[PDB]
Amino acid sequence: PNRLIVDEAINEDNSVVSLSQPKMDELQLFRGDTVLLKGKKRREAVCIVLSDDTCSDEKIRMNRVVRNNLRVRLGDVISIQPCPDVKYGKRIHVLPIDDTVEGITGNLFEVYLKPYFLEAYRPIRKGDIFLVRGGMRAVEFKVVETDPSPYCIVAPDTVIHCEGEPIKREDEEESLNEVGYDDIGGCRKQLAQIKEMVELPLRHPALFKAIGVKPPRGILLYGPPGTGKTLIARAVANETGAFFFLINGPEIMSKLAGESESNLRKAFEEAEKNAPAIIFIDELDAIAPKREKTHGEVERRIVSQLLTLMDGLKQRAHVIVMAATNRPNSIDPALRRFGRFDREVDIGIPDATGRLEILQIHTKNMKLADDVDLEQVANETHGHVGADLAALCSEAALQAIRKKMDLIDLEDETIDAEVMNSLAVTMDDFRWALSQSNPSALRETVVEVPQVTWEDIGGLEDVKRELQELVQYPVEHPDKFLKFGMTPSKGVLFYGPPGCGKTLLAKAIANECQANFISIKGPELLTMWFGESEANVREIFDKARQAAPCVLFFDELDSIAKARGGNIGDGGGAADRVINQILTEMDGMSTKKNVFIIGATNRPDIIDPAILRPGRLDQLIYIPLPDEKSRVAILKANLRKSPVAKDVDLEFLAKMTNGFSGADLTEICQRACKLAIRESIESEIVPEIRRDHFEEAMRFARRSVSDNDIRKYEMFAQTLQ
Amino acid sequence: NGPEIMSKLAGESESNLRKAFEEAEKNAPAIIFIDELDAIAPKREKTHGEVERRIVSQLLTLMDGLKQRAHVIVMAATNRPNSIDPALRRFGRFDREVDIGIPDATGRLEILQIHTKNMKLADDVDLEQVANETHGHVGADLAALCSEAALQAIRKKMDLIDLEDETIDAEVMNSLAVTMDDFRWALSQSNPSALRETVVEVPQVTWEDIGGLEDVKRELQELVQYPVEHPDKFLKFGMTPSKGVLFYGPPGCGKTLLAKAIANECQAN
Amino acid sequence: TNEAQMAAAAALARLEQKQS
Ligand SMILES: Nc1ncnc2c1ncn2[C@@H]1O[C@H](COP(=O)(O)OP(=O)(O)O)[C@@H](O)[C@H]1O
Ligand SMILES: Nc1ncnc2c1ncn2[C@@H]1O[C@H](COP(=O)(O)OP(=O)(O)O)[C@@H](O)[C@H]1O
Ligand SMILES: Nc1ncnc2c1ncn2[C@@H]1O[C@H](COP(=O)(O)OP(=O)(O)O)[C@@H](O)[C@H]1O
Repeated sequence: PNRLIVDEAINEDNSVVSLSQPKMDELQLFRGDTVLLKGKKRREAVCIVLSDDTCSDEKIRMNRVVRNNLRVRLGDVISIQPCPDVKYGKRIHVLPIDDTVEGITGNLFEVYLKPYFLEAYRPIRKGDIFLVRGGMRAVEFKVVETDPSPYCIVAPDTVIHCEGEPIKREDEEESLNEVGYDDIGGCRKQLAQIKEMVELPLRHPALFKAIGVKPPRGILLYGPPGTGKTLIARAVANETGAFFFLINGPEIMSKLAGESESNLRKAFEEAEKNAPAIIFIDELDAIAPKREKTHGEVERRIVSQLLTLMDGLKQRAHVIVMAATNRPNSIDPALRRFGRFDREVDIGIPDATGRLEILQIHTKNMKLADDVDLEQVANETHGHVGADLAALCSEAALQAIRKKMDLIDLEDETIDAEVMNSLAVTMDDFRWALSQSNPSALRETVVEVPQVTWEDIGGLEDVKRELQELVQYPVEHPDKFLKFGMTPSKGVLFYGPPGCGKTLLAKAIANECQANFISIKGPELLTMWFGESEANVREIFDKARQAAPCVLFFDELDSIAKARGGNIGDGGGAADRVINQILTEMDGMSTKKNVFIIGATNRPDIIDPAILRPGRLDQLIYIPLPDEKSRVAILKANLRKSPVAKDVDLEFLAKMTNGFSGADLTEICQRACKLAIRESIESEIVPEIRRDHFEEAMRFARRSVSDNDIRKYEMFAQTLQ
Repeated sequence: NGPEIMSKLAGESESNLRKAFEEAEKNAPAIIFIDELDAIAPKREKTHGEVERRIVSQLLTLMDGLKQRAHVIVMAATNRPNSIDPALRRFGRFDREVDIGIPDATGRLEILQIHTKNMKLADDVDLEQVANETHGHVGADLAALCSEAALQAIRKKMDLIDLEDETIDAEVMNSLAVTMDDFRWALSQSNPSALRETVVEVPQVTWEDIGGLEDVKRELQELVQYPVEHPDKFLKFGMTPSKGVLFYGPPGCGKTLLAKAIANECQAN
Repeated sequence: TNEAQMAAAAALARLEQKQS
């Protein structure tokens, strides 16, 4: 009783933990009460209990600062007790730790400690270490003297001393700036999967000796460079306490035959001697490239040596080997066989939310101006990875320190802390950094939950409901499908005129379902066909399997048929190299992976009919041109980005644009906007888009689908009944 | 195993391979198992190095030496018989071979039952439904599935009771049950290793699954079953058995089910 | 007690200021 499992917290406050209500009732404490935490090696900490909707009953959520002072690690268990006799102090003495005060000088109390303690009412105990961020530094302090004991609340009316030399860090405590889990931004789902595999073998080895269950022995991380593969490996070892050893392909390859194998063996021997231990092998494809792809004897030998050492992990107790590669298929296939590196985690590229998190992490120490908008940056930084977002934060700080601080700074060892704390980075500083940086992963597909909602699609109310039944119902009501022997469809194909929102339909359902959206476009299907590299289709479906739950959207299914001449072309059939691989992968994909495949084409008469057979995209939805009320909704949605005059009659315009698609209604909106810009510019040689601008646009905009094509689309939909 | 032999330097790999055969004779009767055979003796056209050619020749001579090394049988494991030096399959040596392949739905259930012998399963756990869902999985995948399901039960109950010590109480393990929710979770985290291969098994389609075509069903029995149920009648009257049949007509009328149904009744792959 | 709720009020203010 009164024992809780230590886990991560969302509230980063140095004096707060979060409990689930059933434990607050068992301990007979209320929200805001002070408790004491009993850790390891006769160490304790004082904190305030709050609550949230994420903590489980058996867990206690705390940050790194509390775990460090308690000398506990994630996965351990501590005792908790109320202490209602807590009172405020009158005097405290807090001094910085030398390990974190570097490059700065001045009145550290006024810069850090006073903002930290003043009106903050924080519970502290003698000997506590806590971190205060600011001035582009992260400085931690120790409590060395208090009049009350052993703990008190620091009130705004207390006297805070800070006199004496900086204190050297003790061997019983770790630095709070050491790489941990709180330094990792995006790919939090991937980190959770790793923790599930790694925490128990290292934190609770007794479980795997006493219980007949096999541990993981290796994890392969893959994705573009700079995504956090090497950051995770270090953070895991530091959080769990395992001895960390670093291996990298180039360094091993820099050694002569016999030296490279000996050094690789020593790395494994050291991990066992210091077990529990984690070995990280970077550039796995460089140290162990596919043997069948190299004629060199030494390179084939080092692959055999690594495979032997990996198999030896059945004897080396409590040793886990992690590795990083750019592509999961660029390494010798033997490494990925059962055992060795049979478990893999897809790191990929951080999504818009993760990219913001990364920008926030690398600015925690930075002062940001009120005009700084890191969410807008995260949305614009397409193709960027964590290494690029960190570079953007540093480069933006370079402009802030050059523009303002360079006229304050000296050519000396340290800079005043007072002026650094007031150094705000502006929006123009991040914009400059964005123009100077170049995304390291712009060609690779970014897979994420889309931000398109149903409110972004004009009309199609019935199709929206149909997608919900196709994607959500099979898993929200599985007992009804079993009761009536219904086989859920594996996917749906959209057909009809262009410019009716087929792309948004697939994104909107992926968004509401909180599923990742994978977008395959014509150019990718054509590249595989033309280059005789249809094998890459397997990698596309493999992304869907790893990204699940997800929606796998194949756009422009006719892109190859049109590239083959479309209506005339050659004398052959609709089958080709790429569609054959796609159809094969579709048949090999089970609905149990929570992957739903959506197709779209504007020319269904020239696609391989096989894709419409049962087991494939056997659900067909016709998307006609928007009707009268839908066209109005489209015009209103498209104009949400511009000022529009009250005299603009969007219903009248929609009534005239009877043959226009949603894309053609956009052309009208864009033309009316450009006409408003033209007149506005001329007036200086206007504040809003007037009716005259839309009426003038009506004389330039045209429907993209001719009357002959509209009838063909309707007759095709009629033919399919 | 391949890596253990191939990682050794010229002269060391051959000596170690020879010692393995010497020990098998000294301790005869003995069995030598060579895993990842294609790593030591790949098809000759795939390797040109002097070291790789010599170690292959050393294996070939050691295999031939088994005429004198009485009571020693050498078994080897490969992924494909066509990825290894064809010389190994000459009379003697590795002339006999057995296709292990992958388990079918019945075999997968048997594997799950074996790897759950020590597991306490809840009443909601049904390994037959799992075996039907685990398409493309091999025994090593089903073993991983059982392990992952056990880990979920451990996290939920073993950490919940707060048992942290050098040993684990047997009474706690006695009450530690693995529910179907833990298997479903493990299935989501498991990834079949044999999903790329063709699955060959006796189909579950029977004649009751096909509506109509009563005469076609009998015709398949005459073509497929009678040649082996009454082989003396085919010889007696000088019949030449047919090697196959083609179906034609509108699509979606049961052509596939007909082929499966006859394979099922005669229990053929 | 009251000194504990005073610490809680300050912790809640810091948390809500960051969330908003
Ligand atoms: N996913 C991520 N989350 C947070 N920071 C990241 C992430 N990926 C990279 N970074 C940051 O970018 C830099 C990556 O450099 P490094 O650790 O050497 O990794 P790499 O292997 O990409 O060179 C570090 O400053 C790290 O903090
Ligand atoms: N019903 C609609 N609601 C909102 N926007 C639409 C609608 N129809 C078309 N659009 C706009 O037109 C553009 C083209 O849509 P898309 O599905 O890409 O057509 P296609 O696939 O034929 O090129 C989309 O980016 C979308 O913004
Ligand atoms: N005679 C029949 N009785 C029952 N079901 C049938 C019959 N003919 C076709 N079907 C149904 O139609 C589907 C397609 O049949 P199949 O033989 O696979 O087509 P094909 O042989 O042309 O590929 C089957 O899944 C089956 O359920």
